[PDB]
Amino acid sequence: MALFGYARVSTSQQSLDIQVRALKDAGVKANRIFTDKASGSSSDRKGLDLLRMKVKEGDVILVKKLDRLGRDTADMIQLIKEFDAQGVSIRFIDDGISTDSYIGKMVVTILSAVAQAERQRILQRTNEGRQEAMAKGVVFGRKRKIDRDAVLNMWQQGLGASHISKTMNIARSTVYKVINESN
Amino acid sequence: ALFGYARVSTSQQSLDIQVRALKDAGVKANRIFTDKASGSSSDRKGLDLLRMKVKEGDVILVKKLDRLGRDTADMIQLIKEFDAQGVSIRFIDDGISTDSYIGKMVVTILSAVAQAERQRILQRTNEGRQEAMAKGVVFGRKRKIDRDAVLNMWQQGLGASHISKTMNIARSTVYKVINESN
Amino acid sequence: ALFGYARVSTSQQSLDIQVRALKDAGVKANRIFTDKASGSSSDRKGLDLLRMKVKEGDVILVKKLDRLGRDTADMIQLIKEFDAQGVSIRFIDDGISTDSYIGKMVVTILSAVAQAERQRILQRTNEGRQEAMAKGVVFGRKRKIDRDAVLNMWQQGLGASHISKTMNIARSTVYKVINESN
Amino acid sequence: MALFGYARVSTSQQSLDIQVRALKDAGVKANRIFTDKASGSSSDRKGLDLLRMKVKEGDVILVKKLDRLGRDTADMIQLIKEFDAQGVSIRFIDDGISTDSYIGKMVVTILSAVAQAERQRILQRTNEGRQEAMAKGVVFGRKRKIDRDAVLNMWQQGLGASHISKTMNIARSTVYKVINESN
DNA sequence: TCAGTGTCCGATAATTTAT
DNA sequence: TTATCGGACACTG
DNA sequence: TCAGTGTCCGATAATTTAT
DNA sequence: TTATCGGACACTG
DNA sequence: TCAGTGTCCGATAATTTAT
DNA sequence: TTATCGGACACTG
DNA sequence: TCAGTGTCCGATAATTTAT
DNA sequence: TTATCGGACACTG
Repeated sequence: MALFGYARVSTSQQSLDIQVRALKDAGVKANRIFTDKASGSSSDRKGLDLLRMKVKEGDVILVKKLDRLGRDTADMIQLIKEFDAQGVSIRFIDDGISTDSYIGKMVVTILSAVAQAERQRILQRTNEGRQEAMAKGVVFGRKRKIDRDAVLNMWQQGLGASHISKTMNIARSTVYKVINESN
Repeated sequence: ALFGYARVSTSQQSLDIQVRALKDAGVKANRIFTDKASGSSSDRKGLDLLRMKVKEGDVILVKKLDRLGRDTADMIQLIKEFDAQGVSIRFIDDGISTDSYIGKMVVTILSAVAQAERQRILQRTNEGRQEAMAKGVVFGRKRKIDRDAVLNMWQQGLGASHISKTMNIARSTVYKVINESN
Repeated sequence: ALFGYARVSTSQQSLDIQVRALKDAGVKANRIFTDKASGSSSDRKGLDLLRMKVKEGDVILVKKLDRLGRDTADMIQLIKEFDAQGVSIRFIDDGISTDSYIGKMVVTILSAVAQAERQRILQRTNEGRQEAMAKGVVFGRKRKIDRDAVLNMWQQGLGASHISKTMNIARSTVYKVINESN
Repeated sequence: MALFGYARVSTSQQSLDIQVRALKDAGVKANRIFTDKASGSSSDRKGLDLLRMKVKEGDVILVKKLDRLGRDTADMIQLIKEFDAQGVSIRFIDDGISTDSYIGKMVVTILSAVAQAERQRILQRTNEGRQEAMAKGVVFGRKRKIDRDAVLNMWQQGLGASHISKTMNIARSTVYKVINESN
């Protein structure tokens, strides 16, 4: 009954807001909502790490979808098991299912398990996608901003780099690089 | 390299059916590994060892799901581990293996369905403890010492470092029989 | 308005335990329907009747999944029929209901898991008998008629009707004992 | 392996090609690929009907994803029952499994079971969707086309309905309804 | 009254492949 | 995944 | 060389309740 | 669970 | 030769709600 | 889900 | 009124194989 | 799966 929220994001679609509104619509107050922008690091999840420090027997954490609490089924089951012993349950808003009962945890598991397999089948199709596009001749990576014909045409003209980097507005690091590559 | 694993938790120590089934499947005694729950923490030292002696390409065998893993959490981790190591599990009766992605899923599912049905039995077993507990069924090891001779000889005056020598019981139990019977 | 349903398929006709559970659950005996599968094609009249006598709002109780249904297809059908008719099923031991969307899914999954486990047991039993027609083992009902009193009487010049009257057996059999003992 | 294909479509996204492509890519001849586009009417899947009349023992039908062959899970489980007692088996490309074995069927069943659940959950959100908009004020249905301020302005004037529906290009049914509906 | 050149990374910024 | 940015150094004179 | 008396746990052994 | 088995202390006179 | 009038559908077409 | 077409009827004058 | 004789099934009871 | 009961024929003279 001592309600808590949790929201998480992993891509450009930082609609963390859309998550937090979903949380507040469900009666969780800003007071006890915990956020995580997974900066792509091994496991730098501060928000959560702070959530399990304040919850005590009685409380109920809320999350919007399954694939938020946990990246992978193995991790997520441990989390639930911990909490359970601690005396706290998790309610999933969109899935409309929850950890308080036994057939509850069962469904949760069954559900994220079908997720993970689907997740992985996509991951493979995405890597082959890169191969039949990479060998195809498609170009990957940041589009080139710099007018390089304006670097060659300025160095072959006598002038030194420090000068070139100031008149044009770019780092000197780049100027020399542009030179050594065009041989 | 093929490996076996068998485990037991109750009086039905047919570790033999398991160990035989594994042999039939082609596992040499040489690499079959055994554990038998004494009811301690997780002194599954036989398992602990088997996972030391495995390398990329090895395959472990087990007769049924609920052997390897007690709870689905513990189970999934063990596979997550073995998998990283380059090793797979093939379950004989359940007829599936951690070999593929779908494989793992079906394992994960079946244990999850098991744990569930296994929990309901526990709570049912427990509810039944109470419909015979208050009914009047006595619990414990059945009494064996003749208590109509311990109190019959102590009240006569004979010492307590002598009555345990006449009969065949410990000196701890004579003082327990006297004190408790008030 | 509550209803019950119990069913039985083997010697363990503890059809009572079921109806005790359905009365302990709060169904009036008025509303507890019953069937007992002889093993014939499909003679479940009790159900046939129940599904005629229920209206929107009613709930049917049943003790375990594997009662309402032999196989998972039938199982879903029954549910579907009831569903469009304003009635829902509640499985006791299992502790789930066809009340909701998730509700039905869970049921479906469970039966599917069960069916697989069921067809594996069938193929094992089926290899079990096969591989035990190599040693003994003697199948069939145990012989009762004194066959050493039939030959012993027929070689004595006596005729088959006499032998059927004297020993209280069928003339069908008199000849069969003989023609199957050369 | 008598190979066969099957593709199906239910919305504007009639990318029937993508499916038929997937099938050919997987190794079916157009010679044995079969096609159905539902029109929303009761049930008119004449294409499948045809194919299950032409298969025999040994044959294998291919399909791109689960939700193509079967609408609801019973209907799905029944086709398979039919096909099974016939000596055919279905392979699902993207889901990477087939009715081939016992465990096979189980997985198929479990998966569509999940599908149908999450599909109904979507559908009820679509329907509470038209409610946070129905009572919000929005008007549903076809946009009104007949100029009504010329039907009533022509009727109080006195003229009969028959003359009203002949002058303006409207059916006499619509005249009466418009009148009876607005007073 | 120190100052200019050129090299070598780790951060940071935009970009592709897929449901 | 490739591009640029901002600095840290190690040289020269 | 007490030399016995009395209490107070940590191991084991035999049991019960249920699929 | 409850019953026994072997001890370890902490005191006696 | 009705010949005009008013009602009550089943079919179609055009629309909105959403992942 | 609401807006129109075409008809099918059952009446009147 | 035969009156007797043998052969060949379909239904059930008992009994096996396994969880 | 087998063992047996009650019969339904087909034969028998």
